[PDB]
Amino acid sequence: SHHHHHHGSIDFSNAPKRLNNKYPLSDQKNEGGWVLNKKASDEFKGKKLNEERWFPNNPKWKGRQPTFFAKENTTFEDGCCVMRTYKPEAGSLPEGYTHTAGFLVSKELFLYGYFEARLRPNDSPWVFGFWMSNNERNWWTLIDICENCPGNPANRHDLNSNVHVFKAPADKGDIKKHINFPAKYYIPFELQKDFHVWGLDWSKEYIRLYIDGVLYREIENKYWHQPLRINLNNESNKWFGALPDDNNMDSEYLIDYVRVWYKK
Ligand SMILES: [Ca+2]
Ligand SMILES: [Cl-]
Repeated sequence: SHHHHHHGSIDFSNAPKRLNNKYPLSDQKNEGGWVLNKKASDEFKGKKLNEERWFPNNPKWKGRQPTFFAKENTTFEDGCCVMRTYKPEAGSLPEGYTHTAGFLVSKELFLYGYFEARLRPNDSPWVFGFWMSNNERNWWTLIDICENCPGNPANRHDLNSNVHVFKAPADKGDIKKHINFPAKYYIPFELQKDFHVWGLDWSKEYIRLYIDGVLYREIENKYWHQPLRINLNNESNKWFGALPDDNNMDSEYLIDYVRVWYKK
């Protein structure tokens, strides 16, 4: 029912005001005792990718057909990482692929902390994503902080969330079949119009998901105790109606920053 079901609406009347760029938007006074991770955080200034911090594509996933991840689709302009979608000449991509999109993967691994990103969605039928994942030694889990396609006009007022356990050994959940727990919420604004701030407070006890500083989901952390990498990308997905449109593929997915904090 997650295609139709808005569990609730998200109220922004009491959303926190921006006071500083040093702590999470949901905790601007730092009641949680955060320290900024200066290795992993990226304000995306300048003109070139920091390839010491990020892989320029996804070395382990070519992409969901028909969209193929490519390095050239990611540039850096006006203090933002900019991801675009292209359609190369016919026959240029491997079989089944027709368009290209950007993808960045963190070289650092993380387990627990605060993770925040300021994103301006692309107004095109490509899912835009800020998420975390690891598939390692028969343990494969994923936290889908942001996986949305407001570029499909039918999804403009949706805010999705999901967490996945693709596989887990006997002592870490004993999961042999993929399981996930999606939930959608209603937001009063069209998502693709402006920048918005996605936040994740990830602890051994809970996964807490925030939008523009407002808590909108709490999950009991029963399975997500595996170190994960940060992923930023565009991709195709028929479930969101996110299939290429040659007459609407000129938009830009903008990432202003990615910030990471640790405790103590
Ligand atoms: Ca920036
Ligand atoms: Cl902001």
